[PDB]
Amino acid sequence: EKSPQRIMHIDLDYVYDENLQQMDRNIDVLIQRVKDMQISTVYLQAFADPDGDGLVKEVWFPNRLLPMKADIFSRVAWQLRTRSGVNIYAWMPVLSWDLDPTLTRVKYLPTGEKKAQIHPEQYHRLSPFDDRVRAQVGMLYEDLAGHAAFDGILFHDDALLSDYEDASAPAITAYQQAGFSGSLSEIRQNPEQFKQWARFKSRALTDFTLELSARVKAIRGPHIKTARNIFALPVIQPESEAWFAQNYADFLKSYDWTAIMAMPYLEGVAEKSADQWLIQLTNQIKNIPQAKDKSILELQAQNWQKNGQHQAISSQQLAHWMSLLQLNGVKNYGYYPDNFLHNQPEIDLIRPEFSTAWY
Ligand SMILES: CC(=O)N[C@@H]1[C@@H](O)[C@H](O)[C@@H](CO)O[C@H]1O
Ligand SMILES: CC(=O)N[C@@H]1[C@@H](O)[C@H](O)[C@@H](CO)O[C@H]1O
Ligand SMILES: CC(=O)N[C@@H]1[C@@H](O)[C@H](O)[C@@H](CO)O[C@H]1O
Ligand SMILES: CC(=O)N[C@@H]1[C@@H](O)[C@H](O)[C@@H](CO)O[C@H]1O
Repeated sequence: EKSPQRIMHIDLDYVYDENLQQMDRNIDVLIQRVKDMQISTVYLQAFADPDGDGLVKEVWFPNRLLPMKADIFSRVAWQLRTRSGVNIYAWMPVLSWDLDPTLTRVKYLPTGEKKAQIHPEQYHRLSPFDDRVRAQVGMLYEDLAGHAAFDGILFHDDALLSDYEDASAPAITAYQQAGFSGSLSEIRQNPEQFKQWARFKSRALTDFTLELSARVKAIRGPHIKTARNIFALPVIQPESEAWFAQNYADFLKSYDWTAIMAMPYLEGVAEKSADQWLIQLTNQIKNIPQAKDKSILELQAQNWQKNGQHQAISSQQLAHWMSLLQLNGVKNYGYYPDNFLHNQPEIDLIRPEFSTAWY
């Protein structure tokens, strides 16, 4: 993969239309847009997400376990790879799949409550400590690998656990067999075990993704690249691994690419403070030898609302941030999401700061 990496992170929900002729024209416009952008890589959504409700119910490829909304991942992928000049990473949830109800869900232990529960503001994750979950998610990745050709896998940011998770019964068994003492409440407040417990969960998530990678590689071959989205806080505030179960050094060792969600508004940073936040992030990265060479900084192109009506970030603002990254010595970056239907971000404003081939 030739340097630098410039990544468009693309949902196919926009492309989908019940009218097949319209969907055809949509795909054509998308392929041309990516070609015109002249960048290196597309992270391409393989799952449907029409409602943004943190749970995958349908996918864009034929498979054994979930409804196929439309057979379009493979179709878009091969055209992007041959007409638009990009590598394609299949973007897949790690855990948040609407599978058999008897499969174990991740739960958290609420303060003051005895029974573990599912938090409504979190991804609706299956538990990585349930071996049948591992098998069935494995089957989904195998079905993707068998039907479509691509260059890499992007593991979704839903591979995370808080310091009150996973409280499910199979997770409890896993902790017990690993030597952890007492209840989840006791472990997480034990000075001598809570850091080890955090690391155990981080390793469990990573090991699960590496199992999935191995299964895809068994089908498509060894050259398949891996990437995983990491939240910004585990990078800039490493103690936060306690409530993310993500470790930046672990990512850098385990994956070809660590896709950092360099998204200040997502993190609640004020508009007037966002640039400084990004500078501090890049400083932290540059202080770890060679980290920047295996990291992609992923900027946000929408400002997401709990309300649900997301708001676009101006093309000028996105270009400004891209310029900021370059000026601070960061050459690998991209953005999420892209909206071909409205030329948002505006290709003519973004290319000068995004395409190495510009002017
Ligand atoms: C935070 C996040 O993932 N937001 C995405 C949004 O950018 C995208 O346009 C929409 C359509 O797929 O789905 C949402 O989930
Ligand atoms: C509110 C809802 O139905 N689902 C949300 C989803 O929108 C969000 O992307 C995810 C991660 O915060 O958490 C889920 O619980
Ligand atoms: C069958 C099932 O899992 N139902 C849960 C529900 O009990 C919970 O209140 C809600 C919180 O988001 O998430 C649902 O998935
Ligand atoms: C507020 C803060 O800075 N960090 C908290 C952490 O102390 C807490 O244990 C965790 C609970 O899931 O939520 C984080 O946001």
